Amino acid sequence: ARIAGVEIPRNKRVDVALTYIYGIGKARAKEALEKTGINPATRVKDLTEAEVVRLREYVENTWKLEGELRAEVAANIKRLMDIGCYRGLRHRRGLPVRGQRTRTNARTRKGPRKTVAGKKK
Amino acid sequence: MKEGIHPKLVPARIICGCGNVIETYSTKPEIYVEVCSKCHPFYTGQQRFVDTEGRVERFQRRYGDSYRKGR
Amino acid sequence: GKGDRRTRRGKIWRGTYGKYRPRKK
Amino acid sequence: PLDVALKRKYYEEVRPELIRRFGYQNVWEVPRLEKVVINQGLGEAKEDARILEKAAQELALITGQKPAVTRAKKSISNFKLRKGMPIGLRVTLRRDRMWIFLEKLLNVALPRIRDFRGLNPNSFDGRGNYNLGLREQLIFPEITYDMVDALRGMDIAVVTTAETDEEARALLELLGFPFRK
Amino acid sequence: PRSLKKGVFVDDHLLEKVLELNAKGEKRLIKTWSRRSTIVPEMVGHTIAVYNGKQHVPVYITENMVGHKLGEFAPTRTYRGHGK
RNA sequence: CGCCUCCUAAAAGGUAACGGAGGCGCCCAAAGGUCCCCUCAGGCGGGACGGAAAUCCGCCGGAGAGCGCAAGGGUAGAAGG
RNA sequence: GGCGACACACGUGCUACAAUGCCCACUACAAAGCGAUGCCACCCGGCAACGGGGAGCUAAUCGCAAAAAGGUGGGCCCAGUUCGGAUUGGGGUCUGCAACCCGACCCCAUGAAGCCGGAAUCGCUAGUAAUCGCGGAUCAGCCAUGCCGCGGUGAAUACG
Ligand SMILES: [Mg+2]
Ligand SMILES: [Mg+2]
Ligand SMILES: [Mg+2]
Ligand SMILES: [Mg+2]
Ligand SMILES: [Mg+2]
Ligand SMILES: [Mg+2]
Ligand SMILES: [Mg+2]
Ligand SMILES: [Mg+2]
Ligand SMILES: [Mg+2]
Repeated sequence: ARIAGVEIPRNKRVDVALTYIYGIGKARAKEALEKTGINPATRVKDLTEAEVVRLREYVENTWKLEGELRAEVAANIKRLMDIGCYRGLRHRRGLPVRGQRTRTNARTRKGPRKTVAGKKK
Repeated sequence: MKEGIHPKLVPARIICGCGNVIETYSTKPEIYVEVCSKCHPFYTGQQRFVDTEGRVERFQRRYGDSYRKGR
Repeated sequence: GKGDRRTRRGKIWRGTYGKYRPRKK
Repeated sequence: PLDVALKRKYYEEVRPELIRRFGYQNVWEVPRLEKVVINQGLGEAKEDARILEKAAQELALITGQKPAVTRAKKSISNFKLRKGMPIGLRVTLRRDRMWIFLEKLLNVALPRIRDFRGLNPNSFDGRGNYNLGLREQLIFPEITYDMVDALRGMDIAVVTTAETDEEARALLELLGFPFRK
Repeated sequence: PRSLKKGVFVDDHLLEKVLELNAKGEKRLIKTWSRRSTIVPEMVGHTIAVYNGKQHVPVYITENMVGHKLGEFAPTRTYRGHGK
């Protein structure tokens, strides 16, 4: 039974399975199942339908999930856009926002390596 | 139609927390799906679980209680 | 790992404490 | 013949409210739907003809009617083709079958759309035919997800006997289609 | 962060120049050297000539920038590309 | 250097020049015979991956499509599919 | 304000690519140092950084302090998978007129690239190599993965 939208985790151990959902981490999956009181050591394939709909009545109402959480964060970047803040133009240029010296290695946000002329050869 | 590889399309049943659509007339009877929209849940009925907005209640009104910088 | 801010091994390499490494053994 | 709730919902609540709205004198110029069509544009199936063997029956599970393939009309070399090359398949649904497909469409198929916040309301052709297409096919309850290997959506057509789209917008709202107001 | 033990808007030099522009009219652009200051909530719809190091740049205070400080809206570094 | 098509060719036909401009020396057991059914190219909106058109709706569209290949004649009340 | 700018290139380092491994609970054992214009035992509130009270200590008598690897038990079944932690959103705690360019942390989500490194190249001959943590200097605090030291477990090989 699908729990969070359509793309959900299944097949072997609910406790670390739920972590695969964006917006659901290791701490809140431990903070949301004991309040439903479901055994973390069970395999997701063998569960009663009562708790899979009880778990589908407790995590998608308390907080935002994958689709709607991305919509706010993407708009949060757009909200920090068109104002002229240092956080806004740093995203439009596609460079890291918290310090992180860009002279040396910053390839995570910039992307792949490019090669220029490079004098004295 | 015509006899061959054609589904007979028997009356079926579908179970969810929203309810049992008694009729539903589809192939592979007594099927399990996650939800049923337009019954009671699924926003057409105005649920709004999180009422996400942070431009007024903690950014414009009731502002002196804490800091700023977004929602 | 040692750089993971959410584990026992990462807090000792950093030197900070919290939920994943409380000030109580 | 076969008792359908959506046509019962039509003939009891949707049918008389529209006569009150536009003042239809006779019982026939009221908007009426007959012949909904489903088109599955498998452009990626140009290379393979065995993939259509694993897609015609999967569209048949949600309609209860075998679909027919459509061949290429002409030739354009920017796409891999010939005069043959079965690419897409299209099936039409009518009385007592088009009604039951919509009942599973509005309530079970449609909620599976991630971040569904209404349908695009200005997608009318001007005559009264509201077209829309979907990109995922496992939204239907007949798909168990353990038998799918290829992701492919579809373009369900639409129909009415309405002259204008202003008449069809009401019938498309009274029957239960969620729009963006 | 101050972490709420102490309140926001640390500089007392520009608030003396803006806390009467609300009661008294005459909306005037004002120059400043207080980059470190926080933005002001009760003075939306105005402008401030924030100093970046050489030239006081004017910035229209809008309804969204009630959160960030003044230095983020005043770049002290310009790039314009490097493909030249 | 032989054959086909248009023009010159002067309204039957025919008509020359080292006059203008193209094709042919093939192809098809289906692209043939018969019976039955179906109607094009385009234009406009609408529609997941879809862009100037991949497949699909709904109007408009009697010929500009198509008829294996050059061109002409002809053709949907089909020789077209 | 800049010394931290970034389409690039190089040197030194750090954490990794996992199962002779990762996580969680309990349980042990060091040396060298520092600290009354400080270290903070011990409670209370907070998931936590920390805050409020508050005992002792001019200190082989008090505190930093917990050492970690190790040991016991449980989970994971080898899948870019509780390996791996970057990058980004939100919320916060301390220092300090004062943290946007330029801090350090804490929490909730991100959890990307990387599945053993082309040509080349470095270190080491006995408690060294490898691996594991602790302290000090400067310092209000700090980008310290650096540098100066201290201990824990402990190989291989050398015909020549
Ligand atoms: Mg996840
Ligand atoms: Mg060279
Ligand atoms: Mg003649
Ligand atoms: Mg003549
Ligand atoms: Mg004549
Ligand atoms: Mg279009
Ligand atoms: Mg420097
Ligand atoms: Mg003693
Ligand atoms: Mg030697």
